[PDB]
Amino acid sequence: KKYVCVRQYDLTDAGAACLSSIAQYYGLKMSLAKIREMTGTDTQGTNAYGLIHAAKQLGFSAKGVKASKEDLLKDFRLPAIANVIVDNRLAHFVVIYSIKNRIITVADPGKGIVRYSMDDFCSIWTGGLVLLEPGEAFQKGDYTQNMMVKFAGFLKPLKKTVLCIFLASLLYTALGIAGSFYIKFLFDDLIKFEKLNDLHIISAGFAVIFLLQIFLNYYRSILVTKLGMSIDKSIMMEYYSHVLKLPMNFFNSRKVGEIISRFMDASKIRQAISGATLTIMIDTIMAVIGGILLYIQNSSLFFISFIIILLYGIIVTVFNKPIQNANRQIMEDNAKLTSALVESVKGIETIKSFGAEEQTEKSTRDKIETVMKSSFKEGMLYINLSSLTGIVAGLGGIVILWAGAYNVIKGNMSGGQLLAFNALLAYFLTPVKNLIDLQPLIQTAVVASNRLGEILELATEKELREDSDDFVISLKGDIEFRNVDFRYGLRKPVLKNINLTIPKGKTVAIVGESGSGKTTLAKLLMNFYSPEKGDILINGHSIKNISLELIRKKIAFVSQDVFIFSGTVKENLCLGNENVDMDEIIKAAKMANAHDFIEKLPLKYDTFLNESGANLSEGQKQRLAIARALLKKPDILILDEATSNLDSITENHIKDAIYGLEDDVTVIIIAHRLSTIVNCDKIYLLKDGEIVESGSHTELIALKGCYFKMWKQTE
Amino acid sequence: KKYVCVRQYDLTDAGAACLSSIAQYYGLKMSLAKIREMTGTDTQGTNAYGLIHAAKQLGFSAKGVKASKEDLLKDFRLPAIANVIVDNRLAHFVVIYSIKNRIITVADPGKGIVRYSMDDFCSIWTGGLVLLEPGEAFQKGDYTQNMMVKFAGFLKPLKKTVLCIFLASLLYTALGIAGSFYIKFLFDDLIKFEKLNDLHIISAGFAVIFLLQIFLNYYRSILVTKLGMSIDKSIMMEYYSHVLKLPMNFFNSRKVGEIISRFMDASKIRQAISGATLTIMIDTIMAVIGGILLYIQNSSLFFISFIIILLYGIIVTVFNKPIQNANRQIMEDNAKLTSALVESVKGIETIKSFGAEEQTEKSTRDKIETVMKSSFKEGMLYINLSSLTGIVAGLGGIVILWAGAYNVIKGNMSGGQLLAFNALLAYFLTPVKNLIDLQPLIQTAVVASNRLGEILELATEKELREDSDDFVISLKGDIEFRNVDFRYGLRKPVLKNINLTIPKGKTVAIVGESGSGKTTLAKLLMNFYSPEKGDILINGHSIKNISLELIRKKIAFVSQDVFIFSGTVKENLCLGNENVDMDEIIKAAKMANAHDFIEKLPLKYDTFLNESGANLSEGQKQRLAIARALLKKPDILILDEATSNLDSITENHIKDAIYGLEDDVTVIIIAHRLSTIVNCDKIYLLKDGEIVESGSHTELIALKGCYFKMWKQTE
Amino acid sequence: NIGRELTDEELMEMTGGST
Amino acid sequence: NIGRELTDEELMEMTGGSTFSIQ
Repeated sequence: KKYVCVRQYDLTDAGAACLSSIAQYYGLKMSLAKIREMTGTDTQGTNAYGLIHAAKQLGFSAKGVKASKEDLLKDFRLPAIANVIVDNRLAHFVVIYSIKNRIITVADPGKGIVRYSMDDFCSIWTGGLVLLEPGEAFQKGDYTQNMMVKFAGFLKPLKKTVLCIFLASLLYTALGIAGSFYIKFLFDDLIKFEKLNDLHIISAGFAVIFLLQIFLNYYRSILVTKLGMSIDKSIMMEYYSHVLKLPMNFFNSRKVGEIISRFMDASKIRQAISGATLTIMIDTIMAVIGGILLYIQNSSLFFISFIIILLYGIIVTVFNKPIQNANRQIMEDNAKLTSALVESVKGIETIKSFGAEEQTEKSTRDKIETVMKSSFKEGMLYINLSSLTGIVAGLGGIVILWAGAYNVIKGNMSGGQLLAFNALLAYFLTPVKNLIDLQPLIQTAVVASNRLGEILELATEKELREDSDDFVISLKGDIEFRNVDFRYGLRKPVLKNINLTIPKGKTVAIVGESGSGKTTLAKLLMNFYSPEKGDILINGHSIKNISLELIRKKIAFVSQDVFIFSGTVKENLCLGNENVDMDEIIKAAKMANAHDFIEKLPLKYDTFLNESGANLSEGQKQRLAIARALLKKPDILILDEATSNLDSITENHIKDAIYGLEDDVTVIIIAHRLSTIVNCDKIYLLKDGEIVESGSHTELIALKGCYFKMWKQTE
Repeated sequence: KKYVCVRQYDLTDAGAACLSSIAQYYGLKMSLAKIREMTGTDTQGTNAYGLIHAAKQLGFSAKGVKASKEDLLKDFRLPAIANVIVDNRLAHFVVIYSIKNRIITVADPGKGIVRYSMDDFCSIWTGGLVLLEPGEAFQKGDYTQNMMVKFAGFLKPLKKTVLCIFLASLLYTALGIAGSFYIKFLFDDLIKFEKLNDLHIISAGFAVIFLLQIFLNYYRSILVTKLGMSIDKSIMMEYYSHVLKLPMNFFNSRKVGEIISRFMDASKIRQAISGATLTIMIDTIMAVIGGILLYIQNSSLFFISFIIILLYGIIVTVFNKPIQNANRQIMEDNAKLTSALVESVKGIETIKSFGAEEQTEKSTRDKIETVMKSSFKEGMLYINLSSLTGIVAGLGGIVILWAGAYNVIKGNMSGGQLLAFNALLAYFLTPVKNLIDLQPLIQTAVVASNRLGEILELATEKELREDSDDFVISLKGDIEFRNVDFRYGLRKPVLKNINLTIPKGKTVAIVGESGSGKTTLAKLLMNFYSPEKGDILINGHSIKNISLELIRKKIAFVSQDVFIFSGTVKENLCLGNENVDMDEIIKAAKMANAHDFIEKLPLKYDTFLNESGANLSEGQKQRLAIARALLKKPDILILDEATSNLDSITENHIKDAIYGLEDDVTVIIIAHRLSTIVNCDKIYLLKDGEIVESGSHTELIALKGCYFKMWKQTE
Repeated sequence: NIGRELTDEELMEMTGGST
Repeated sequence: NIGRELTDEELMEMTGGSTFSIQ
């Protein structure tokens, strides 16, 4: 069995690639996005426990061993996963294949396969071994499908356009090969006998042929543009729609730019499928027709032209890898410089304050020098490639003219025939050049296709649920939690065994120490996530049995870190609910005290706002959030004062709103400050992911629990 | 006097460009960065008051007039500054030049010059007129210098390399023109008489000539790369160093990306000057030598080749503008899409919560369709340009072969002479093509050169000050403020008349309502800014007379929004002060309680920190800030609890540090929460940029002022 | 002049490149 | 096996490596 290495599509997924690589090595090909979901790859990174759990889930018998400096012991079956350190900067996971006498074979998912000297690797690695072995439950299979053929589906409806492009290209080629015989007719016939009338006619004939050729080129160029855009739009929009349908777990796992890189990826995959469809259709025939014509003209000169193509092929194929290696190394060194410049600019207050203007400059200079060195090495490789292609092309041209003249002198072919042959090389070399210059595009394309298709194969949020919505129409009732444990990924559980009881139409407060566990307990109640151990009952009915649509439509969640999308204030206020009458919006708007700042706007309701409400102050912003919430007319209203200032000008307006609710609807407040919640009915204290004590303020203070100590620590 | 329009180099500077444009129109050319500094262009935008003040400062007699729908009235000075609205989205400033019978000429600094119909403009504009007129004090001048000649200075030390490149290029051309006569010698001499020995010799001769030519190309290519990198490095580093030496005012005015855009265009400046210098040196001679050789060969065919170049010149020059217009329009429509995608992705919690998955998709699709439409229009213009260049080139080739054969038949030139002429076109058209394809690069280069050079001409922070440091060596003493007014730009003053008194070695607290004015009053004390009205006295000596170096080195400022640069913890802790012994660092480290989390880092002290201490906890990051501060061993320690959570686990460690100070050094705390500051000596209340009441907690509560109401509002 | 005058505040209210 | 075994916490302590890229 040959060594297999899985490449990193994202930056954070290191261990996922290693487990996938070993999984492939033993003969089980699985989608890397699914293994990413299994291992629980957070934005921080992958825990070895996460890898062991994911392995144990696949049926691999595996254990996490502390690295021993003596790893030369025979009975340590490979392949094994050992976490190295990349140049004393970040922790990294790498796959060990075979520890030889002194050389260690390591199929680094960051960069292909590499072999280190025992002493070197032993200096690099932390040492944290994960030993895996298949134990009956493991079964060989192929669960990934070829996504390149899946994305070919969008070429099915555009058959006419493809065929029209193919005919246009074919007829362009035919007029090209026909038009290239002008010099022959010129030198052999017309100039020899000195015919004028014929020359004047033939000149116009070839001129008209060329005018029809450039017209077909123009028509083809328009159709290939339209086809390209159409497939590009189709793929981009198909991907975007699928992402939105995925659960919050997907969005917690990955970063923002990590998701949008897929759009640029989508732009690159389209190019490859379009190129593959056209090039193969119009060049594999064009090259053959050209080659046949040349082989008919003269054998010797054709076999010289074949050698020119062969040598060009070899030079490009041998130079293809180092250029991509240098390119990657430049993009790394450039990314560090731009990161350093942003970091240096963001905190100039500090640099100025410490008078460190010299050191930061010296640091930046060293990072520029590094980029220049990397740039120069890539430049040198391009110059070397350019020069050698230059040599081949030029000597090819001269030696063909030499051999041609020799064959003409010997009386094998006529004079003009050589110039016609020299003309036809344009229609023989160009196709095969274009055909050879496609392999790097296809390789980076298949990468992109897999990178994108793996995300398109993920199970949407709607499909993960089965409901019984006709059985319970209303929400309104007592909300309770039973043994509700929760963990974000495969790390320490945020919430352990929890028991709650929220009676209908009472302002219940959840206070605590950890903001994460507090905000998590809200985000859980809406059923964004699902707790592994325990369950949550609304009105004596499991949330898992209620409609997702109704749940999210009937529950309002007011976070202090509110988001505002760039639009019109009026439209922005009632987003997601169209056919809403202004008469409601203005009634709701009053409750938040929108008007007061809304009237000072140029347009009352149609004022345009800056990205993330840049022109809007925090105090006004939240009122837009409350106005959004109260418009919903929900059964549960979940407030948040988490990661807040609490200026005490908004608290009055929150009280004005909470009084303004005027229904038997439940209000859940999550404010760390005890001064705000004293008036609430039941105050629940979240301590280390456990509800310790519950009840009214007076009772909790009277009992003298943890709440008493916190309240005495307050004032 | 012809109409003059100043272009926007940055996004925010609209009014600055309009005032500069009118200033130029009357005949006073001033650097736009200086006018930006005069008008006080904040990151938000330019206030009309700012423009009027800036105008009044230049000596222009000007007034702000509320727009009247009837603006067809004669006796209003033209031109005038009227603020329009761009498609009901953002507020924009535009320059009115001539209000004709119904057409209004408006030299839009966003996009060149445009003319609107009275009714249209009248619908677009808010209407806010600023009427300007020179009133004696105004004087015509030219205060900007040509920065393109300033940046040519970096080409002075690299004379040898330029001259070596020039000789290599000249000798390449010479061997090129010599090597292009092979086909003549082949068709005329060798093939006619059927000489073999001579053919075999001449073939090798031309082969060796080509091998020397490609070798000179290789050598030139290496030298032009080295020269390019060298000038690029020089300009980039020269700019970076100058930016750091500028005062905080410069960094408050502009954004981050706004500063690094100069770094990205430093490349295109260098690229343009370098390319333009070499092109003129090696092509203006190459084209002439080629042209002379052709004019010697045959006059008719040379004048045909001249027409081909002329027509190519006309087609490129007529198509140059619309392509750039389409390009700008694409970059706009693309920037909106990517912004919309980020906005849509950042708040998927909200979209999911509201079930607005359909609307956001429909919105995105409309933005993709817009980008596709813009892309298609630019594609169409490129296809049109490509096609017409195609027609000219091809018909040029055919008609030259036609005329050639005709001239050969008539017995004006020999056969091979035509093929030699066809070969020499390669060395005549290429230079003049390259020479004509330089005008767009030069124009965008001169823009960049001015954009960069304007920043390089700004007065550095050190030059704006005169000191007397030998008169006062120490800082330690009573800190007082006298009538200290302050305004960020030309807007409402943040601080009005202020009087303070901070006695040496007492923990004085500044509490208030506005966080901006509070943090501003600290940033002022360090002398980042300078107050217009009033002054600040340390130890009975004006801060303006003390050394900048000593001031910033002797004052520590601990902000809650602390910045951490990616490096080693140990190095990061003592940034700006090298030759610092670890024995101090570890003593300081203890005072912050660094150790407790420092020991648990993988490497004790050489842990590589993630970007802005992402891996490190907020609490952990603060302790590093205090450790950084206490390492300085300052005379004033300025704390901040502004835009904070105040978890109450850090307060203990702040008290541990403040007790650990153990000197007669002043501590200034700025905490909005009254519970923390009660123990302080003198509590100063900042109300609407005014100190209302000052003294001890007990006295302030006993007096029953604004503090009493705030304290009763607390608890 | 011959136009409707403005206050130094409303001169401070007019903005360019803002909303 | 024949190696120094670790607890389930120490498995949770080991972390994977990011890398730098275009943005």
